[PDB]
Amino acid sequence: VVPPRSKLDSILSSGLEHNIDHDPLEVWDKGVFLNELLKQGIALSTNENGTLDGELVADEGLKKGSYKGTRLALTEIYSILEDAAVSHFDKRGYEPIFPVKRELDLKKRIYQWSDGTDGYPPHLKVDQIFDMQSKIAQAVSFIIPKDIDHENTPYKGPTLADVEKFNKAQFPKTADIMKGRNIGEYDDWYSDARFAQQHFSGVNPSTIETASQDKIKEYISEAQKQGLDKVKAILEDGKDILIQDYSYFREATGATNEQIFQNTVYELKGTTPTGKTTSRYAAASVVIFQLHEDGRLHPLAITLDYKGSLDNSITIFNRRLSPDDTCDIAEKEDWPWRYAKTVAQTADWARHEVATHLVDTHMIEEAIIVATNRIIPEGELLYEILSPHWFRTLSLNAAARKLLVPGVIARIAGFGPTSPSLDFKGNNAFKLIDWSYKNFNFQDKYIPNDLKKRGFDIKGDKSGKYKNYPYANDMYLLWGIIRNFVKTVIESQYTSDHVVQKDPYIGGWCKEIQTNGQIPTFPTITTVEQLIDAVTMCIHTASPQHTAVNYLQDYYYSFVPAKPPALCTPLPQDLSALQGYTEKDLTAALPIGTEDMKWKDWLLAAQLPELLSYDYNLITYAKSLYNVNKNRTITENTKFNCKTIKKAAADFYSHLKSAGVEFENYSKGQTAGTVEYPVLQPETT
Amino acid sequence: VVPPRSKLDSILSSGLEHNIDHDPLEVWDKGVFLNELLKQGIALSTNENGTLDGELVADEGLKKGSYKGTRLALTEIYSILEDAAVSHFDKRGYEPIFPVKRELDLKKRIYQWSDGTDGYPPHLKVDSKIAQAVSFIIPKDIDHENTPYKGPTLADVEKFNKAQFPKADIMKGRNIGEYDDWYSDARFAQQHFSGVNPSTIETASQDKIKEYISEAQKQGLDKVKAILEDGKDILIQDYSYFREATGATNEQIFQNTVYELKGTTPTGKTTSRYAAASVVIFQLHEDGRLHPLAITLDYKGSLDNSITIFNRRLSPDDTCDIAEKEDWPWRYAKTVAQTADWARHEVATHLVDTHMIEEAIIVATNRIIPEGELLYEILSPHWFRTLSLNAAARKLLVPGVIARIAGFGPTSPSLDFKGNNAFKLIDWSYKNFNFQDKYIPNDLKKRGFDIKGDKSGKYKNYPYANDMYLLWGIIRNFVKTVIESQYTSDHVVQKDPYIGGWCKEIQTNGQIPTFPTITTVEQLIDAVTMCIHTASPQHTAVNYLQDYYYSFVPAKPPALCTPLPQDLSALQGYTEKDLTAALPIGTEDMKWKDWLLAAQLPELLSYDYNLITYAKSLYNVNKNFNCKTIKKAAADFYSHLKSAGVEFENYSKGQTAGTVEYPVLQPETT
Ligand SMILES: [Fe+2]
Ligand SMILES: [Fe+2]
Repeated sequence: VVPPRSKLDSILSSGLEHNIDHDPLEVWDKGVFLNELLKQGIALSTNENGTLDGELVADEGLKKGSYKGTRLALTEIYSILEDAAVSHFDKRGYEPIFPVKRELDLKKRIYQWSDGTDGYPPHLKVDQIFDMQSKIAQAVSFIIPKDIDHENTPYKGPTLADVEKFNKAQFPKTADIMKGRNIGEYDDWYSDARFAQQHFSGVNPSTIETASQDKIKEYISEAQKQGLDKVKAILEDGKDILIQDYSYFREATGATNEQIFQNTVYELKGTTPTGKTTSRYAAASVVIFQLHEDGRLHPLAITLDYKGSLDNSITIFNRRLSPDDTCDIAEKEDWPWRYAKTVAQTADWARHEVATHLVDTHMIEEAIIVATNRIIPEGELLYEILSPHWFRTLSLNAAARKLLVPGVIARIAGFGPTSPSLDFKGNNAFKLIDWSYKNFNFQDKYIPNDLKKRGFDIKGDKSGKYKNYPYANDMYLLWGIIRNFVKTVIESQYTSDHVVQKDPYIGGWCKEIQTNGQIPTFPTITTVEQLIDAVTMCIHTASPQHTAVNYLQDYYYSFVPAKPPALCTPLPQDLSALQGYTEKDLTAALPIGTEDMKWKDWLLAAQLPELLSYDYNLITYAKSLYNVNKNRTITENTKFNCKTIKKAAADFYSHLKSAGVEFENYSKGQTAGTVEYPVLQPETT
Repeated sequence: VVPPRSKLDSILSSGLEHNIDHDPLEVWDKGVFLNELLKQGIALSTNENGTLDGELVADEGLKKGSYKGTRLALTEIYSILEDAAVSHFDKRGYEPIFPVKRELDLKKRIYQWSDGTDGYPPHLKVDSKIAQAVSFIIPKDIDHENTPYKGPTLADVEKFNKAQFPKADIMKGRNIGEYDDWYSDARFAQQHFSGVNPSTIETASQDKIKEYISEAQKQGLDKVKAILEDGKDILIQDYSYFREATGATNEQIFQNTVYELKGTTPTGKTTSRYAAASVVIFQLHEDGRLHPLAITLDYKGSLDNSITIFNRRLSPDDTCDIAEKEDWPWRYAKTVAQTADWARHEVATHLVDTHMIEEAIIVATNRIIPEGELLYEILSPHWFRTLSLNAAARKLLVPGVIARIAGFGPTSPSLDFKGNNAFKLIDWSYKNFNFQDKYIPNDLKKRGFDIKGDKSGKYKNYPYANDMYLLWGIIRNFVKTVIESQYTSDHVVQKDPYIGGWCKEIQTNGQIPTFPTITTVEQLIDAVTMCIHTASPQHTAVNYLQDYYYSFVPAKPPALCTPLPQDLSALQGYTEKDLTAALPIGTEDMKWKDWLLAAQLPELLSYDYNLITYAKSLYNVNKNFNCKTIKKAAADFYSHLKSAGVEFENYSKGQTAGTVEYPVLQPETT
């Protein structure tokens, strides 16, 4: 044997065999991170008596850092803030960690309504770090250095081919797989096909709708003005013309048809503006599509920024009038049209992250959670069936309110008017949240109601023209299966409309949600059918809908050029300027290169999806419900038969597994080359 | 095309395609679990004020359940308790979640010393019924069908054990029962070198060898007497100290009388478990194979007053017309020795030597060294959320699990924690820990192992020792580079405002007088190396394969379910049925509970925590004392760790063929 002392001497005395620079950081050692935040004064300061003095120790943020180090630092500080929220929510009795018996009367005192003066729709009143009265956003701004190393970054470029090459080289390996890649895996990520497909199977699949006759007539007139006879004939024919309408952004912000969307970002030295500014731009875009009989959604027209009418706007029409159409200009080299698609993507980033995700799943659900906790006692069937879908939701939403919206979304959006905003009330991101919350319709977003209102005959169509809409096909199935389970459970106790109407809690529950919760579209439940649909909607909102709009966040956003949050240059002044656009015009509009603080925009655009990500599923739920109701004797509860709950859970489990097979078929049944849709695989939701 | 409405109608209207009973529960939906605990009154009760009234809602625990459902419920409630501890430790400022600047004077007020009236060595003063909550999750009775303890034979539990295996990564989800010859002399002895307690075996003193020479003379075993007289590499695992540790006389037996409770009230029904202050004598052969020669079941002052059995097999290669499998007296002896190692491992090697020793140093560090200091910055990352987990362990693991399945008693539950022999064993182990003697180089030398310089290959089956010599040397090198960046001479140490008080705080309030009076750079480096060793690789070494070595209970049970044999004569008559009665096998004598808790303990002690992640993190912050030196130290440490990782593999593969793997220190394991 060569003895241990010789193996030790040989390792210490020889040159290094392993170069640490060739081994990128994947995880922060949590203890080293906490020490470094403290060393850099990115920490709460205290008086001698051990209380917080409301300040941070540091006057200014980090001088210097790396892309990878900052990205990981942002995830780490967010996950720390989420841990702090859980701890505070435990301390305050909002979400106890160890189970505690609380009479309803105690819960009415614990769970209060916020008053709206924080700029948010009504949520849990939050009264350690959560003990003060928006400085937590200053701590995050300090983690983003003044400047970073631009070498071997995803934004460096300086060309699109350069960022594409870098993007591909970062993929691991040789549903699980899809998560750790992005749409840039496709060389034709920019294509009409993959652009339009996102409106059916991307992170925002539930807002595309049938174009009204009024809208089609606007686009008929605009095509007449541009002398485009072919596209005018397609619209006049009017065969399955669809719209993604983002024109409401102006109504939502109180912006006039003369005002442009601009975010003027002020560089800060601590709290003090340096005078250096960065401008980002948004657009209330409109996309017109045609759904072909073969199932392929084709984009026909994009209005960059809809300003009251098409007469007062810039509308470009696709050179290609069907999916297979050709012309002497390749899709890759059609820069005016690629610019238009990129603008429409910025619009969908806003609608997705603010409305479809934050409002429609988190803030709507929080009102219902608070209302439920205040009105329905913990012993009740209604509480037992809803509450498991709400585990640690209130604490995560508190973290999101303090950091995500003001610190990230308000920064990379192009609505402004300024970042940081001195007040919430001038800030267009907050107005968009307010408007989206006020204009959410709880019953219209019941899956069967939603699909019909948006003009999709998913129920009965046998043409196969919805084969590229797996969100809709999967959701029709999944809703029906969740409703079946809710039906079996609810009817165990609620044997007639009379039992609903005489219920001590349901009446007050609906009123609490409608008034204090400010969801007047929540039903006044007087029937078993209404009770089933409301409960189905709550479970849908909490689990599969949230999964659908969140699971592939990283896939669709992390390669920023495919779906940027905002434009880095002004819109073209008129249609003439747009038609002259080249590769350089689209590149300048994207956060590519080492100028104009664009590294920060790329970092935060790629980071947001990560912050919203990193057995929380219906199968685990079903097995768990089955298990406790196998263990229950029949005497225990008298309002419902727990053997029926056991039966419902067994049924639900099997129905979910069966549906999982169909979700696969609907994904594989898409037209050749279409991106996979594995987001609802039952042990995913 | 067949539309969605038809696929929905077809799934709802058809018989179920999937039977949920054929899909075992692996994860609790956390919300359903919390609701069910609340429904069963397994929850804290409150006054109108919203305050805790100190009681649980439920007066009695669950009536009925399954082995698998209870096991999963125990892990789930423990992980909840750990979350609650983190939340409390955040609330009280003990371990803030969000970073906060605290002046030293504030920290002296936050971090106080416990006074020992809780029965524990000195620890953090925190500011019970939480133990009653866990006892309620264990039902009064369970379903015995398709359980690992049912048996009723050893072959039956062996068959069940093997069938439950799934599919370093692999080793985790299996156990020593994967080997048909788990009971063998080879795999028994090997655990003293590469099991969960590899750091207590030692060179046998001349006095001890002379006792065993005399006992072999009494039994007329000429061959074994000649081997001992020759005295070539005779090693000892000595557990005789259990009597000194508990104040037990040589006339008293170790017994745990377990009282059946209806809520809190004894029914009068009891179950007995038995422990033994065993001694194992081994010979290390030149080829590296550790061979067990003799086991004293329970050492009671002398061998004259004890029961000592000597192996029929005098070398590893020996064959007797009685196969190892059918040598029930010897298999019984090995099983008794295993109970002794369970206690020494879980109490001393794990709980005291890594957690409680470390906690004193953490408290002392927080009270004396300000957060700005290099000493605080180098130590504190290795202590992330340790204080909260230790509090959970003090409230639940020791009184509720370890004191229940151990055979020391005198009774479970104990009204008086100071009168409980498990707590006396903790106290004794803490008082007799030698901080400087457990420096790896000091430890190997004191226990009589020439790991440093040996070229015979006789330590090829001691990968813990070989790996640790390397790893200690590498950690020390990193600590050296970092410490010397500020501590440029002994003078800078001696003039340090904090180090003097730090040492005194640990020695007095911390009750670790073996902690050095640090007046030199070399002493400072070794102390800091020891803290990092204790926090990371030593802890990993004694904890990582806990499940592998304990979860198949017959291979290493926590206690005996029957009394020891009366005398050597009785022991030599033992059969398969005698060993089986001693193990928690079958549906009688509450043995299902012992198996459940024995297999559960390792799991509860398991719920990128490594030196590679640490090194890369330190390197990265020091890309932006001379902090370029810290960057250099971290780069060096990273590379040295990777290089060592290759050697750890070689030392594992270099073991005599068929020896169990040792992947416990693979640098992204630590
Ligand atoms: Fe979310
Ligand atoms: Fe441990």
